[PDB]
Amino acid sequence: NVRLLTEIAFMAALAFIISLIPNTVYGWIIVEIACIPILLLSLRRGLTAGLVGGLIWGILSMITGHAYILSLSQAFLEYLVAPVSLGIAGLFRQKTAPLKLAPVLLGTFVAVLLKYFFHFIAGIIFWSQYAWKGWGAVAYSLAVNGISGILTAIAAFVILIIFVKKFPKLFIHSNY
Ligand SMILES: CCCCCCCCCO[C@@H]1O[C@H](CO)[C@@H](O)[C@H](O)[C@H]1O
Ligand SMILES: CCCCCCCCCO[C@@H]1O[C@H](CO)[C@@H](O)[C@H](O)[C@H]1O
Ligand SMILES: CCCCCCCCCO[C@@H]1O[C@H](CO)[C@@H](O)[C@H](O)[C@H]1O
Ligand SMILES: Cc1ncc(Cc2cccc(CO)c2)c(N)n1
Repeated sequence: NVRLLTEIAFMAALAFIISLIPNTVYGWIIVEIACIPILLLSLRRGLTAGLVGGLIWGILSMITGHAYILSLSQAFLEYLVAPVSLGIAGLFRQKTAPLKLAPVLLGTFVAVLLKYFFHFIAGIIFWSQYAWKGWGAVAYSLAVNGISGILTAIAAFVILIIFVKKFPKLFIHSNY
């Protein structure tokens, strides 16, 4: 389907275009608002669409050199697997009105948690040389990635709650 392919490409391109915005709170702590179009894609079109949009967004980050890349496996883990994992929100898609808020927040929560889980593992393995003085690798990664995860969920929550209320039909795909 052609409408699908193009929804996917548009939301992935929109994620990258959003990932161009300064979002650093402090050091490597970030508010990852660029996740939002992918989560929106996932919730509206289901898992597969989401994984694919996540995959596309990730490649875009890399090929334009906006990804932080220390190595093949690290970039694999953080710019393929991690953005793809947002598609997990697709398991929470609603196909029939009226749209409930609960599966939107439950899906959003779980998908960001999953992405940041992958960043947390990456922090431990590839990013510890950056840990603040006195901090082991695990504590530092939980701090950076736990906090960033939460702020991201928070922003994702604010924006999708607004969307649920003002434009609920964004989340329900129908023909016609
Ligand atoms: C090809 C392997 C890596 C490159 C990926 C393609 C880069 C362009 C993103 O995809 C394309 O986006 C265009 C703009 O939105 C659309 O014209 C088209 O519908 C869509 O398919
Ligand atoms: C919840 C998101 C808001 C975070 C914005 C903070 C940016 C970096 C941390 O700031 C610091 O905070 C310290 C403790 O308050 C101050 O003593 C210090 O002067 C200030 O540099
Ligand atoms: C860390 C990986 C997490 C994977 C867990 C995902 C399983 C949840 C799927 O259940 C779903 O509940 C939704 C609302 O609760 C409904 O919209 C949907 O129809 C139903 O299928
Ligand atoms: C400790 C630590 N520092 C930096 C990174 C790279 C990275 C890339 C994308 C998103 C995030 C979210 O914090 C982080 C990491 N995974 N762990």
